[PDB]
Amino acid sequence: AITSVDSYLLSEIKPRLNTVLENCYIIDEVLKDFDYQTRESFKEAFCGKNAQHEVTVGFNFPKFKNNYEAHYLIQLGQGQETKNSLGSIQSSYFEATGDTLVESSTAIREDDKLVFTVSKPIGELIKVEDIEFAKYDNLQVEGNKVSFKYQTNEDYENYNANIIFTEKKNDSKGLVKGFTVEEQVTVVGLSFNVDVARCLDAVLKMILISMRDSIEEQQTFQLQNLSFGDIAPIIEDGDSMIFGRPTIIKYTSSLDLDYTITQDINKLTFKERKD
Amino acid sequence: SIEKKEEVIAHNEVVFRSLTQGLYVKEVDIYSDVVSYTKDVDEALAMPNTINFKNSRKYKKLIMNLDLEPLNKIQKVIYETHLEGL
Repeated sequence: AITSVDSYLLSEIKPRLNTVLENCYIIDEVLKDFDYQTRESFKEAFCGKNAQHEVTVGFNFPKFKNNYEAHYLIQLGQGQETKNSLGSIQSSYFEATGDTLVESSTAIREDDKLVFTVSKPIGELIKVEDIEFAKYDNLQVEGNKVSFKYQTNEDYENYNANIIFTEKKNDSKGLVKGFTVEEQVTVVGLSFNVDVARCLDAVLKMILISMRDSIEEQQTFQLQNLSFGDIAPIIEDGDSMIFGRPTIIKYTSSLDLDYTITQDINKLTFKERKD
Repeated sequence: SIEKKEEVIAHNEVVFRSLTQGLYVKEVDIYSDVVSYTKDVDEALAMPNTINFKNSRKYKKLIMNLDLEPLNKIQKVIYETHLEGL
């Protein structure tokens, strides 16, 4: 599973940043240490549902003009290989598996079992929220749905559960070959007003903190490290300077490829010899 | 016997009240129409009203609504020095 850190960063940042800027309480919590003036100015400009001004995020070298009132700029940076396993072997799988999904699913009644439906089939069930099925419940997964004994659990006929599971792709089996890569990605906020840049950097730090609970980087992009540069004038040739403070984010991910195996043994030929 | 006195302003911000419902606004939608309410002054859609922040623009639609009553919430701390003789 080749990793595109930049796209993941963008997808995590955009909705999360919009949600954070949606409400004032979270912003006030974030900007507790800042002075009244800059805090209130940033809140007036960008914060709130009905904010007239808006921030943006995008990759570097855009052929079009880019808004320099407040923008998050991303560039890919360097990368390095840090650790390897014997034969480049990372893991072995019997059934092809895709991404790990989290889905909410209300309990349902079936003639012998309570069940939960899901969007897609199941390759493996990791966890059901606040449940530890015993032998009596006889937890079974049958494609799309997971099921447990009806009678002794009948109080929970409409349990508002949620599920963490894994997609199923194929029944084939193979080996995972790959290594670990230690990658650096640079993120910088741009603004002709330095105070806006400072507040933007603080918001960036908070959303990076919040991201650590995300499933994907919990499973794929562990060992997050941060590093901040100095406030510098990005450009001097305009009528007014652009000010930005670059930040460097580090991640560790496992670049890997699935090598299928067609060998399947189903018969044995134990015979003696004579001389 | 107030020997000396001094006053300080900590906060000075605007808060809005519904004339009939008696509640205080806390949230608005994209159109800036009221979405939520509270009966707590400490939690309200505060608009800064210090010297620098006068003549705002964020809440023009809200202001013109006749159902709402603006209020100037101001917080003060006053220091009084007493000399009471021996």
